[PDB]
Amino acid sequence: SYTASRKHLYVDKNTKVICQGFTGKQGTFHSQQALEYGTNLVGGTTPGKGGKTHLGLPVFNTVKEAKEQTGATASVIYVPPPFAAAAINEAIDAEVPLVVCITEGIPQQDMVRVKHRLLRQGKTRLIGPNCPGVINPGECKIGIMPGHIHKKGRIGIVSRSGTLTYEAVHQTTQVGLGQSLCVGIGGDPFNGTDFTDCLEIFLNDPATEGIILIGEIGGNAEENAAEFLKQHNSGPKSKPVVSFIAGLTAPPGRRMGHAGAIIAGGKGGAKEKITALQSAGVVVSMSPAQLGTTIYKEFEKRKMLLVHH
Amino acid sequence: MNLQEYQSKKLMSDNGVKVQRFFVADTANEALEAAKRLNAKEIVLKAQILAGGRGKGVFSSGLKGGVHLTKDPEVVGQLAKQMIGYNLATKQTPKEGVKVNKVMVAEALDISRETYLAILMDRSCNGPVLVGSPQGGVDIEEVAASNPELIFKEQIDIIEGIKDSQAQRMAENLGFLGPLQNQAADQIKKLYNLFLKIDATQVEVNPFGETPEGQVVCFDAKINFDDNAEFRQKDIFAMDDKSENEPIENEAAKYDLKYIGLDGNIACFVNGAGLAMATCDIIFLNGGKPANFLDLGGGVKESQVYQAFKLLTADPKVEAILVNIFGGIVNCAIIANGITKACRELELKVPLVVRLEGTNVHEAQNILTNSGLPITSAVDLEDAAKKAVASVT
Ligand SMILES: CCNC(=O)CCNC(=O)[C@H](O)C(C)(C)COP(=O)(O)OP(=O)(O)OC[C@H]1O[C@@H](n2cnc3c(N)ncnc32)[C@H](O)[C@@H]1OP(=O)(O)O
Ligand SMILES: [Mg+2]
Ligand SMILES: [Mg+2]
Repeated sequence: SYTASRKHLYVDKNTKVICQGFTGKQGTFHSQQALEYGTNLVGGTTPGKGGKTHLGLPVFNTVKEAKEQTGATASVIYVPPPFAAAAINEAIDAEVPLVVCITEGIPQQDMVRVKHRLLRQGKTRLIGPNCPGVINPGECKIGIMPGHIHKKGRIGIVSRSGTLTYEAVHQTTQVGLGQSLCVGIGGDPFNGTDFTDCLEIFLNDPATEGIILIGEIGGNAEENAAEFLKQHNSGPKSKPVVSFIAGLTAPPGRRMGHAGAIIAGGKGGAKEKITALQSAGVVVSMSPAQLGTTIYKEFEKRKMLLVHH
Repeated sequence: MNLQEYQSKKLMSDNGVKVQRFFVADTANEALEAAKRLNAKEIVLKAQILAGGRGKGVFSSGLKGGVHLTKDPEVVGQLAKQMIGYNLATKQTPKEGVKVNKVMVAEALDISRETYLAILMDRSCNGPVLVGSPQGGVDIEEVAASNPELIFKEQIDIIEGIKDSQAQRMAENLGFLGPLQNQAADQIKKLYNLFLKIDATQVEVNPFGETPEGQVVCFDAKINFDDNAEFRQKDIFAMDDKSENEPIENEAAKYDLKYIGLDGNIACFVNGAGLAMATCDIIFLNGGKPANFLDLGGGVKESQVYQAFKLLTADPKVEAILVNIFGGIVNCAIIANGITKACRELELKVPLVVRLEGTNVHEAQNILTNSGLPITSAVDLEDAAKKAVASVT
């Protein structure tokens, strides 16, 4: 099953990464930043530019050659919209364990076709597209999030919004909780990883003691996450979950920046999402500025901030 | 993007979908000739505007009603003379109305059965879905609320394509019978293939129905398009009719800016869709009314920052501007450069509240400082919203 690849979401200091679109503008810049962060960036692909070096690293014509020659276990895609679905499919065909697609603007129909192939295999896990990537603070950064605001810690964060991820990260670093693993699932309607996929990993990760789930209008992923949490996050070991759902003030029938953020035919409003998550035991913050303080207070009431003297 | 009725119906007709026979005319004489060419028993003349309420509208010529039926081609020409070049006002237009440059001259068909049929990519199942109801002629939301048992779905596998059995079952559940059911099943297949060909996000036919004479027809339809596929749908996007858009939204589109006008006076200028929605939300929570949504996009360039800021400052509804950037791929200095240059070239007549975080924030803040512009710096989202709301009457 495709769910077997959920484990590949949890990047760490031993993850080895190649860059598809390596010689492009953003591929170059974020590969340089990845090296400076300490990510094991080992090479990349641009079709037709194999046999060159770039940033002191090898460039390959194909994902298969790059993977075989470097032992890469993850790929990050900075390929323009007309070709990014093909880049994802090439990485699936090469059985790369984790593929992270940053690109915004892939045709929705392209992603429906990609997801059809993705769901019929279990070797490759896709995050994205239209996402900032994934980060294990101090261990591995694959994406475009600002490194300096993170702090290794206790909160797992999953979000349909990159910018709101940064808000939750900054808030949780400020109050000293830090982050165990942050996954941006992206703003597109059809993507490789949903909330439930990350919740499975967070609930079974001892390092993740609390969870922030950030959603927005459109689709049904938040409702599916609520159902997952009803079944799997009840009991004495239940972990605190705090959430913000953007778009209570959004008008209907309009895509609000993200391709997936629309109230369409009456479906996808924020109010129903907040209700579903509250019924699953999630504490929903009234304000997007109070994610960190809200989960802090949940920890406080559970005596999870006591000092060992 | 938006298509006029004649544009969507031509697109459907060119792909085998049955619509009423019609011609489009841009002069009264062309309307006359089109009406003769139809060789129809009854003719409908319809002014082409996007807003609803045409039937009860009024033209600046004095003519009442944007939809007229007649059996006489000369009457079509005469009434078209009182439509073309004039403004049509309706309940859904501004007081001035909308200029009518084209009319549709169509065969008027009676409706004996009305059903609802839409095709879209299912947000809960991977792949296309047919959504149908025998209860046609009303918003799908109404049917879902009153008679959810009358909503039927067929999940389609994108690789296998639509199967005859799926089309036939949906046609049966819509209530079509015998040969009309076979016609409707065939039309469902044509609609499905159209949906994929044009990168629609939705093809909605309502009413999808039949005439008393025994033909299945798509009497009216609304097509929504995937903006992400513009690069491979150039001909369709060239038909985009922007005449009824907010003019600021049209200016924003010229610079590939994702701007949505709202009813408020606090402008928002943000680098992410989620944060932009959240910024509107938190302005409201602190007692304000956002004037717009704006997601600059991760790939924003300085020129787009410049243009976006000018659009906000030029909008008479705006009484203050909230800039809120948490940069990752977006470098905060590009924001500072675009804003300061845009204000070097005009006076800043509204309060400016700025919250910057993330990539290269210190350089960006020094750019803002050394520009001399009057800025209220905010310490976080809540502070930014409170200061913005405090900056307006
Ligand atoms: C967080 C949400 N995401 C965002 O906000 C991202 C927004 N930006 C985008 O989506 C942009 O389209 C991207 C960042 C993906 C790309 O933009 P960028 O400015 O880097 O594009 P470029 O054209 O410079 O680089 C793309 C490179 O991919 C290469 N490429 C094309 N197809 C492929 C492929 N199948 N495999 C690998 N590389 C490929 C191109 O050849 C080009 O490299 P080159 O210029 O050396 O030939
Ligand atoms: Mg509707
Ligand atoms: Mg974005």
